[PDB]
Amino acid sequence: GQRWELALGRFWDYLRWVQTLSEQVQEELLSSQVTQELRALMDETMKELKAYKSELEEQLTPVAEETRARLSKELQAAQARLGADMEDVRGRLVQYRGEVQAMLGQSTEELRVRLASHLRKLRKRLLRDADDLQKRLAVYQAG
Repeated sequence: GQRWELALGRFWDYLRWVQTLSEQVQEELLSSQVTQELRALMDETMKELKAYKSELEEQLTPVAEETRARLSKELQAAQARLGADMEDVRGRLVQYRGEVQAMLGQSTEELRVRLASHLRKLRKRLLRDADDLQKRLAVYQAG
């Protein structure tokens, strides 16, 4: 795919691993390596998305006036939603790290069940927003 799509793919591959919540994952969650890596992957995705939009604007089918401006604002909101979704994933993992750090040596199993259910829902949101964003970019040129 496009560069931003590959960047998002690396975010997906890393989050899929995190969602396994193995002991290897736990180690990287509690050390904050997971949230630092997700931040890096998110920032690269957004950077590539912004640059891709800028390059698409070099080959536009001249459409009307109002249509171009409206479509560019719709695309900017779709990008913003993608970024906020990725930040919501990272923030939920930050919350989990703080909860584990408060609970001495006690069992995290219930925390992990709850985290997994919530991550499944955050992924569903990120994924529908990404598919929507791809569709808007795909029609953006011809307008």
